Amino acid sequence: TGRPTPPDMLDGPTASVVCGLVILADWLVSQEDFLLERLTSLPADGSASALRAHFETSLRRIPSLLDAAGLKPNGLQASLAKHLPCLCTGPGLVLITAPMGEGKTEAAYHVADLLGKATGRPGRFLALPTMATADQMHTRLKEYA
DNA sequence: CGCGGACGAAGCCATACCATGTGGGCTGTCGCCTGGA
Ligand SMILES: [Fe+3]
Repeated sequence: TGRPTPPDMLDGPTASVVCGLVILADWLVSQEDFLLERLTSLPADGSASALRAHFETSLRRIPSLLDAAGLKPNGLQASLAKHLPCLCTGPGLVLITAPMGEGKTEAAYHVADLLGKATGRPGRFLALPTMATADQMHTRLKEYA
């Protein structure tokens, strides 16, 4: 791995998220074939050369599984889009309370995505307490992004 | 009218097949008669 240095400190949450990372990679390469796939160029010995090679071949193509697995505006919108670009300095939360069916969605992904750029993470996630809303806005809201 | 005895009102509950070794305690026998010590 290149003999990394020791980190002077760590905290719980960091260890939790990176634990999700490690278990993710484990389950990742874990899948069956794989296994059978590369089950042809087995290492003959354990010297640094052969292990460097095998590790280097996984580095050659791991993204295979990655992509193979799939991984007139209203007043409110004008006021948030108007003044909010000054307040968007970093991580926080925006609680929006708009009338039913008025279009709170537009301001939701507008500000949500501007702030996503402010924090630097493209993907998002919406939790809805129904079932048909997922299957409807899944497409309704996908072809514009 | 004054009252005995009996019940009921709840707070409670609880994703990376296999094994056993142990012991010991109770019973009475003759050939009889003469001779010598
Ligand atoms: Fe593993």
